[PDB]
Amino acid sequence: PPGGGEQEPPPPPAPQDVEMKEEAATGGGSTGEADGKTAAAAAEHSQRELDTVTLEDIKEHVKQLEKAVSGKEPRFVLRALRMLPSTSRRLNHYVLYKAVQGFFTSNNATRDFLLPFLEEPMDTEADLQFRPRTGKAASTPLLPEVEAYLQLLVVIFMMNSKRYKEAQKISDDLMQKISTQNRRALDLVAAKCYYYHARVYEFLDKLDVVRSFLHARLRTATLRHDADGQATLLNLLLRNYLHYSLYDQAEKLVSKSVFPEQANNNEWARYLYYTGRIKAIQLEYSEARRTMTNALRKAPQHTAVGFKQTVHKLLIVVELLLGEIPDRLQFRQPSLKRSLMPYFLLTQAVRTGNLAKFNQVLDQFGEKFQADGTYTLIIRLRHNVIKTGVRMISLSYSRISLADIAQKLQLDSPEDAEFIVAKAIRDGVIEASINHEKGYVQSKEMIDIYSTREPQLAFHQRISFCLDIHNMSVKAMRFP
Amino acid sequence: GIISLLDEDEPQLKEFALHKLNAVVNDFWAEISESVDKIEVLYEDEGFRSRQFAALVASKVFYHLGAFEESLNYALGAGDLFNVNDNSEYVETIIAKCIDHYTKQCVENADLPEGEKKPIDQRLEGIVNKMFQRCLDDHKYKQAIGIALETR
Amino acid sequence: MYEQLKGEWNRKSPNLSKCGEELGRLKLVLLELNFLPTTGTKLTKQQLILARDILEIGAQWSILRKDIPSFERYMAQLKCYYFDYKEQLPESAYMHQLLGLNLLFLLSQNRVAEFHTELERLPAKDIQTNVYIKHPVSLEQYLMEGSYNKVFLAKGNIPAESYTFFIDILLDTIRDEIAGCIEKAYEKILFTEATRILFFNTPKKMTDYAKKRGWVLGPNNYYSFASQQQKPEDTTIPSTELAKQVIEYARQLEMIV
Amino acid sequence: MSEKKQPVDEDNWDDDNVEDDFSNQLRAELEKHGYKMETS
Amino acid sequence: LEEGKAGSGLRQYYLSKIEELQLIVNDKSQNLRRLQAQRNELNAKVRL
Repeated sequence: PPGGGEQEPPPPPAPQDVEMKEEAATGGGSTGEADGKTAAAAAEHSQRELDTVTLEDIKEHVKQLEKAVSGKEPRFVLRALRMLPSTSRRLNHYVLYKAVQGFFTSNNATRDFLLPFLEEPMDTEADLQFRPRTGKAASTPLLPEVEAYLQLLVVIFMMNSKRYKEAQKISDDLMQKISTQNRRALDLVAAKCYYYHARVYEFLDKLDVVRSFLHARLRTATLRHDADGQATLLNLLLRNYLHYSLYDQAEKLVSKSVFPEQANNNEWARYLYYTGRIKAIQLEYSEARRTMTNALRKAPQHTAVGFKQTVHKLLIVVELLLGEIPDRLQFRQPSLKRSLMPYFLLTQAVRTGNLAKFNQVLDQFGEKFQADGTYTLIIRLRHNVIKTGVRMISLSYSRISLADIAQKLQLDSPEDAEFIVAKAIRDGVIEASINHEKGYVQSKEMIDIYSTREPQLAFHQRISFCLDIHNMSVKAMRFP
Repeated sequence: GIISLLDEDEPQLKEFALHKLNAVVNDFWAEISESVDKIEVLYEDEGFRSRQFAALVASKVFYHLGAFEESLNYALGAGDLFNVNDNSEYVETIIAKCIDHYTKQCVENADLPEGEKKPIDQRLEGIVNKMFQRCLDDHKYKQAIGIALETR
Repeated sequence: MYEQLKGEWNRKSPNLSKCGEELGRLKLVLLELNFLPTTGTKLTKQQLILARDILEIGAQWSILRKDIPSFERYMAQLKCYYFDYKEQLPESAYMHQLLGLNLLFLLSQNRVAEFHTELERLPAKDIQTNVYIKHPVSLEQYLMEGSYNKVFLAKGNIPAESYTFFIDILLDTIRDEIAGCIEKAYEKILFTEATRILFFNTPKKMTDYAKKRGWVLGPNNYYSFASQQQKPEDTTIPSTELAKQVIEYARQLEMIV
Repeated sequence: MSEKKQPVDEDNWDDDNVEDDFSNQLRAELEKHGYKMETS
Repeated sequence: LEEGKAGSGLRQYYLSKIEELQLIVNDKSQNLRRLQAQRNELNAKVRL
C-alpha cells in the first residue's frame, strides 16, 4: 500500500500538464485565429486538432485511467464563462481544480452528471462566441469516451452527446451564416461527430431516420456555405448506402458534381475506394481498376495497422475480375498476412485454369469470403479465369487448335468451345480465325499497331495530363 | 419503384403519390431525379389543378440534379402557393434568384429609356413591395431606403 | 374489420374482371393507410402483410394478363415492402417465385445490371440457401457456357413456378443469338451441325435465318462468304484525323507557353 | 487515417511472387526433366 | 427583418467568401508581385 500509494499522486499532473495545454494553447490560440483570419479558415488549429484527437484516440483521450478520477470532463466544461481577457482566469481556475484531484478525495462527475454539464456553456450566460470550442467540449470528452463500448446506459449519453451537439448544430445553422469560417473549421468537427453518429448506431441498429437527417445537412450546405462539408456528408452516404441495399449505386450520378475540391487529401482517396466497390457491382472493370489503384497510391501515411491493410485487401478484388493479375503477396504485410491467407491462395488459383484447384479454394476458403460479401464475383470469375487461360495460350502461340486447347483448358467438348470463342470475339478478346470442318482453329499474328499510331496518340493524354499539373503547381504556388 | 403509379390518368392517385413524396422527399431526393419526364405529364395536364404544387416538386428535382434557373421558371407559374411560404431556408434562396432577376430587369428597363418594354411578371414585382411591407412593420429604417437603391 | 379481402386469393380469378375488382377493393386500402409511412403500433402493418399476399398474386395475375407495366408495378411495391425500415414481417408464400418472375423476365430483356441488384434483398444467402434463387444464378452460368443445351436440360425440371411464360421469351433471346454469337467469325458450318442447337427437324426459323442472315444458303452446308467478313483494311482516311490530332496538340504546347 | 469506418472493420518474399508460379506449374523441376532423358 | 438580417448575413457571407476567395487570389498575387519586383530589380541588375 505505501509503495503504490505514493505512486498515485505523480501521474495525474501529466494530464494536468499536456492535456491542459492541449485545449489551453490550441483553444486559446484558435480563439484569436477564429476571431479574425479566419483565412481560409486556417485556423490551422482545426487541422492541429486532427493531430490531437486522433493522437488522443490512442492515448490519453480525456481518459484514461492513468490513475485519475476522470475529472477533466467537468473541469473545462464549467466556468467558460466567458468575457474579455478574464478568460485567463478560467484557465487559472482550471489550474485551481487540479489540486482538488490531488488533495481531497477525488469524485467522478462524468456520465450521469454530464447532462447539465453540456448545457453549462449555455447556462454560463453566455458562451458567448465559439460553438466549435463547446462542440469540442461536447465531443472530445464524450466521443473519445465512446471507445470504451460498455453498451450499458451510457450509449444514450453518447446519444445525449449527439443531442446537445445537435443543439450546437442549432447554433451552427442559426448563428453566423455570413463569412462564418467556423463552419469550415466545424466541417472537420461536424464530420467526426457525424462519423460517431454512424458508429454508435451500428452497435444498436442501423440508422433509418438519420438517412433522412443526412440529406438535411447534405442539401442545406448547397449552395450557401460548402467547403469540404458536403464531401464528408457524401462519404457518410456512400459508406453505409453501400453496405445496405438498394439503388444507391447509380445514385452517384445525380449527386456529382465531384464534389470539388477534394479534401482533405487522403480523405477523398478512400472515397474512390467506396465508389470503387460500387462500380465493381456495376460489372465495369476498367473504371474500377483505375479508381482502386488510385485509392492506394493516394492514401498516406498509416501506421497502424490493418485499417489501411484491410481496405487494400478488398481493393485488389477488382483485379481478380480484370483477368490480368500477378501474385498478390507483393502487397502482403506481416500483420495483414495472417488475415489474407484464405484470400491469398485464391488469386494463386486464378493464374491457373484448373477447375479442381479452383473449386477446392472456394470450399475451404469460402468461410473468409462470407465476411467480405464478395460472393457476387465467384460465379462470374469462372468466366474470367477461362479468359486468362486462353489469353495465356493465345499470346504464347500463333495458331491454337480447338481440340488441343480443349483438354488443355479442359473445356471437355468441341461444342462449348465454339460458344466460348464466339463470345471471345464478341468481347474483342481474341482475333483468331476458325476453320470449321471437324473443326479446328487457325489464327495468325496480329500486327500493324507499329509505332507511328499508338504511342503518339496515347501521348495526347500523357501531355494533357502533365500540362494540367503545371497549373496545379502554379495554383499551389499562389497561396503562399 | 412507385414511378409506375403515374401512368394512370385518374387524378386521385396523384395526390396520394405526392402525399408520400413531400414527406419523405428529404430522404428520397435522389429518387425524384428520375421522375422528371412523368412529372411534366401532370404539369402539362389541363385537368390537373395541382400544377402549382407540381411546379414545386419539379423545382426540387432540378435543384437536386444541378438545375437552378429552370426551377426559377417554374417558380413564376407556381401561383400564390410558392410565395406564401416564408419558413426556414427555402425563402431566402428563391428571393436571391428572384430579386436579382428583378433588379437586373429594372436596370434594363431604365436603358430603354422609354417604350419597347420587356414583359415583367406581376408575381416577381409583386413580392417586392409585399415583402417590403415586412420592413415598415418591423420599424427598422436602415434598410427601408435600401430597397429603393436596389430596384433603382 | 373491413375485408372481405383474402377470400379471393385462394380461388384466384376466372377472368380479368375479378382482378380489377380486387384492385378496386385494394383502392380503399390505399386511401387510408396507403403504402407508407405508418410505423405504429406495428399491428397497423398487419393488413399490409394481408396487402402483400394479394399484391403477390397480383403479380401472378399480371403475368397471366401479360401486361408489362402492371407487372413491374406489383413487383416494385413488394420490393419496397421488404425494403421498408421495419424488417420483421411474417413469412409469405408467393414471395419466392415473384422475386424470380421479374428476375427471369429481366434476363429475357438482356439487362445484366438490374439482374444481380434484385437479388440484393438477400445476397449473402443466395448461394447458401433459397434454391428458387439458385436456379437463375445457375441458369445465367449456363448462358455463359453457352446454353442452348444445358438450359433446356434444366428446363425439364423447374418448380418453377410460373416461369413458363418467361422461358418462352428466354427462348427468343437465345434463339436470335445462334446467328449473332456463332459468327463472326467461322468459315463453314455443316447443315445438321446448326440443326443440333436449333433442335426441331427442319423449322422455318432456320429458313428465316437464310433470309435474315445473308450470309449464304449452301447445299448441305453454310458459308460465311465473302469473306469472314467484308475484309477490313480498315481505312487509309485516319491519316487525316492524325493531322487533326497534331492541331490541338501543338496548341497545348502553345498554351504553357 | 484513422477516421470513418476504417478502424471499425532482398527478400524471399519478393521472389515468392515468382516462386509460387513454380508451385502450381512444372514443379521446379529436376526428376521429371531428368526422367525425360530416356523417354525418347 | 427576416428578409433580412438573417439573409443579408448570408448575402454578406457571399462577399466575405469571395473576399477570402479574392484574398486567396490576392495572396496568389501578392507573392507573385514579388516575383515581378524581383525580376524587375533583376531587370535593373542587367542595367546595373
